[PDB]
Amino acid sequence: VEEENPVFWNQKAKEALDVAKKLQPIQTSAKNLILFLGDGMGVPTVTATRILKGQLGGHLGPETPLAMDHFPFTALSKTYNVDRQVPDSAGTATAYLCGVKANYKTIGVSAAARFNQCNSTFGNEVFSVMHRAKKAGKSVGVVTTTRVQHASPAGTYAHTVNRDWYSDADMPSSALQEGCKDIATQLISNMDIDVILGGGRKFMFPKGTPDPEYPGDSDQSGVRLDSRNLVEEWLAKYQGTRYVWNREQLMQASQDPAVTRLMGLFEPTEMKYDVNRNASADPSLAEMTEVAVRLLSRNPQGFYLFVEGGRIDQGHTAYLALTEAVMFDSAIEKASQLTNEKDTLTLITADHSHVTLRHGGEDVAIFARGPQAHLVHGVQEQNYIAHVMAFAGCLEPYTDCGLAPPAD
Amino acid sequence: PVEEENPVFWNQKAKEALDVAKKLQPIQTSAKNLILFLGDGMGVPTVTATRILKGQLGGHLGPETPLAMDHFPFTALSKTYNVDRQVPDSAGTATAYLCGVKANYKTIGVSAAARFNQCNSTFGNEVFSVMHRAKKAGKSVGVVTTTRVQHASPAGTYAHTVNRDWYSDADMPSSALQEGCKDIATQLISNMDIDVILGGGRKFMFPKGTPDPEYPGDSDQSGVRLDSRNLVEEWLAKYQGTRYVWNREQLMQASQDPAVTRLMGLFEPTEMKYDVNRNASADPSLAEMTEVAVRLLSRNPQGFYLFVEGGRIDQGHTAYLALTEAVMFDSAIEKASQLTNEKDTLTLITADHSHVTLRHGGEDVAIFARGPQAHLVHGVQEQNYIAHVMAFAGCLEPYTDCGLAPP
Ligand SMILES: [Mg+2]
Ligand SMILES: [Mg+2]
Ligand SMILES: [Mg+2]
Ligand SMILES: [Mg+2]
Repeated sequence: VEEENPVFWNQKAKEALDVAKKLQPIQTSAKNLILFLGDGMGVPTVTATRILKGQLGGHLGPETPLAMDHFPFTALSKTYNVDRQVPDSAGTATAYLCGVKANYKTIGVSAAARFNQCNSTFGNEVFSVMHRAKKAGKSVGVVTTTRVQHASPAGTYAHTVNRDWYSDADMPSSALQEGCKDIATQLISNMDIDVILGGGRKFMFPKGTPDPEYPGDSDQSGVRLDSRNLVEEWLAKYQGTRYVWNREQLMQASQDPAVTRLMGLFEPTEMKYDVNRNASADPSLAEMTEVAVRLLSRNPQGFYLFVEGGRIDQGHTAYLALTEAVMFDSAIEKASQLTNEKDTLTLITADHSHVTLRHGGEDVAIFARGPQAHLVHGVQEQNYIAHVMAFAGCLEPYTDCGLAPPAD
Repeated sequence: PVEEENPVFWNQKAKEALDVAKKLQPIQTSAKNLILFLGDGMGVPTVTATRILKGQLGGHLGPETPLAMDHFPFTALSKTYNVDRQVPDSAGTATAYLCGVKANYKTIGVSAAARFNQCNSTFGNEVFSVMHRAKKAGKSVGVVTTTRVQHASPAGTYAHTVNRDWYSDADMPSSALQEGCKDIATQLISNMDIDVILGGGRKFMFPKGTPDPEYPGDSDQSGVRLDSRNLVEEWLAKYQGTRYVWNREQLMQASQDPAVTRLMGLFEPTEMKYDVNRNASADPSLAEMTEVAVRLLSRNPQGFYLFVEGGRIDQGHTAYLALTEAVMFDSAIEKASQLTNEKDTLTLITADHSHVTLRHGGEDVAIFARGPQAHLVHGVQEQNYIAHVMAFAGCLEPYTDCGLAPP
């Protein structure tokens, strides 16, 4: 009935005009960089999530704002790969994580490399913003609901001509002989990663190693054929490392002063849909985000954090897809509470689009808040995301940013 | 493309985009001129497919080639829902982006207190468009469309009706006529002074049986009015300096005539032909109509308000008709960019609602903006925000006390 009065709509517009007038750009560099990636979360998925979140909280739906709807800056992102108008998660990851567009099914390599051709990797590797943040002395983290070896998180640390090479068991012998390394091996050896949280236990352990939560199921066991225990090798890199596999272990590790580096692998492969998770054994995406922020924020140089709501497209009955998107929105709100807008650049995007009474390759929305977030505007190529983040953090190739540091 | 295999190519392209974003400064004055370009059903997927087609037409691969709209500095997402429907129609949305209030499905220029097809619910529930308030402030006003001028989107600038289908008196029940309700065609000539009216819809303006000037042998194309009114002759008699045109040759001559100060061009009995099927000598393109409207409207020292609709984009959606209409719509935006200065002109590009390989409904749409106060177009907004940004930038009611410096 309030909606039948023109005064209600005029007041709602006057409120929106007041937020726009108060909006000022933050002209400093960013100390912290956060990228939230919604897998297959294009414009239609964002709309359906807003409706569902609204309805869950006792509202009609479309009028209720999500945590992302409060981000001041918006842009459209062109997602095409160099060789395909309709892209995949691997090719897009190279663009938003490394700053160069690439070929379909390849990770952290330029479009000079060729899918499934192992020799084409060498001399064609491209380095992520996360890699450059580590080089500048920042702490780095990767948080995902998929396996940590999946295309999107793998974009922060790996270089591969084939996204399906999760472990040595997935690779042809010709590729191994040519010097190619599986994604699980690259996770522990390419660079120092301070925080790794998600799924993918089975790719880290020798063939037959029983899973700690599913010891009676052979399908959940270790798969490696090189007798390597990648978790034990990552733990031995430095003092202060900790490996966790359940929520109870995760919670204690987050408050432990001796823990400076953390690896949490919560399932043999993908983490369960939030709707089906065991609340005592399995941490939510919001819980993993809070733990990563608490651990990464101790570094006075700052941090780079990648957060993926990775099962949104995988679920897309729609109910699974939308409840993952709602949990993804609550992980954004959680990070907004633990960080200050004056020193933290937060970006929200999708890698690619998903393919009544009150078919792929489409552009996706980019949302931004914090220092240099006003550079996120108009219609941009997807690789622009990595460059705005490098520029705001004064990371290579933008050490010459010319930006004033933030306060504190 | 071999250049695309080099990381240097992508790094240089992003360094260039960074320089443009850093140089981008807000224009802090009011706007003298206001232009709204509306793409019928031109959501995010349609914009992407149009970019590919326009690119390919000009000899490129497609997705890398910018559209005229891709050069707009400011972007926002628009929530399109009607008060009573999550999936909206063109009538309800028009009230939001043209009047600034969200309304009910199938109604035009009335608040959600009015009820569909209930004539008595109109009175006291009328809402006034930004176009109407621009005219009240002394600006010149224009409506350019590829649909009939009585269609839901253009009708949103001048009409108040509880039923979008009341194009002429022949469409209305006798009970609604007796209650004081007026058809859309009648409201076009009587509600307000409109300086420029270009599009289709000849048949709704003439008495029953009046042969169409272009299709005199087709009874389906003849006048339909039952009140014996010739609405074109009435509109022409309102002021001195008026001109009525029905083909391209007459439009071009009217455009070059200094004695023409007001213009009505009705190019088809109903909707204008798809640009791809038009007779280049008899039918003007959307870009041609836009140039004529801008040239005529820009003479007023107080400024102007112009509404431009690429109205057949969703109607065509084989896809080829839809996409070629969207390409012509992009060229009308480029044409207006050449004839106006961004220092005194606020231009907005949007859609009313969304449309329902080798190199549903109710979804949010993109809003693109350039000019004074265009930086207020940001984030995720309700669709009615478009009308308020435009009223604020132009210092029109209810923002006469805008507090903005003149351009
Ligand atoms: Mg993913
Ligand atoms: Mg578990
Ligand atoms: Mg329309
Ligand atoms: Mg004609």
